[PDB]
Amino acid sequence: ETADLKSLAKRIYEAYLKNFNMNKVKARVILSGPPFVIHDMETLCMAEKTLQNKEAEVRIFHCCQCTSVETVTELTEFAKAIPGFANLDLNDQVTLLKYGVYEAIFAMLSSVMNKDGMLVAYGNGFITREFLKSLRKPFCDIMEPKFDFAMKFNALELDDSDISLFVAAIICCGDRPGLLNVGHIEKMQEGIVHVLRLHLQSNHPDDIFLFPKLLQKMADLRQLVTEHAQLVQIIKKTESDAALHPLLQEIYRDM
Ligand SMILES: COc1ccc(N2C(=O)[C@@H](Cc3cccc(OCCc4nc(-c5ccccc5)oc4C)c3)[C@H]2C(=O)O)cc1
Repeated sequence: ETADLKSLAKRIYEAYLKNFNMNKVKARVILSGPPFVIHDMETLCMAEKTLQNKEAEVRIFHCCQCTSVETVTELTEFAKAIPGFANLDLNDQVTLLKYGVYEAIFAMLSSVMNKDGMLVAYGNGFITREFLKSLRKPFCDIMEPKFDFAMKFNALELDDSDISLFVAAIICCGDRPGLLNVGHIEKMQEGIVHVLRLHLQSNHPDDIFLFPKLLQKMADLRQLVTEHAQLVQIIKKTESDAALHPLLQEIYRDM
């Protein structure tokens, strides 16, 4: 009710600090304050050697899967630390994760993105937005909409404490399909959402409607992920050399 709100937020923020190697503050330091730039095929090959016979498109997106698999592993550890998450039924734990991970992945991805490109290889590399756009279809259509989301998400000027509470709220959506105990999850989300609002009002006193603007972003992420999943399916089925990591196969499966 105030001490309990500090306690909920503390545990979430700390689980974020603990579990995510890359975060907004670290990313903004590196994108400022120097990362190897990938802006063409020569620089790509240079980075691959330092940071297969397959197409350039195939290699880039093979490496992405390694990054996303690490993030899904990190988000899982973060979820287990959200107060209440671990007392959930087991079917609900994996359901919340299956549906929540990519929404949370793309919200957090924004921290490493600017209008010109994004960090790769733990912030040791920077891959250009224009190089990504120069890939042949459908590979050039993968990242562009995430840059588009990210430019608008980054304009909200969130920091890591905001983001941590946001991500916990994404993970605890009571409206995931197949959920068995929606009432307990919904009680979890309400506290997170309530402390997020209060945190946003004190942290950002000049952005009146930051709370609702950020909630609109959940709907945008949900849309961004449904579209990404469709595109992953399409590439998987049309583009032979596009294997999918076995952890990702099951996430995408019943989406
Ligand atoms: C079967 O077909 C496909 C097609 C596409 C994908 N995926 C995505 O797209 C990934 C989405 C994703 C998730 C997390 C980080 C990402 O971006 C991290 C930046 C980044 N790092 C590199 C990179 C370059 C050179 C060398 C090292 C890293 O490139 C990029 C764009 C991207 C992955 C996914 O859906 O999990 C999966 C299967």
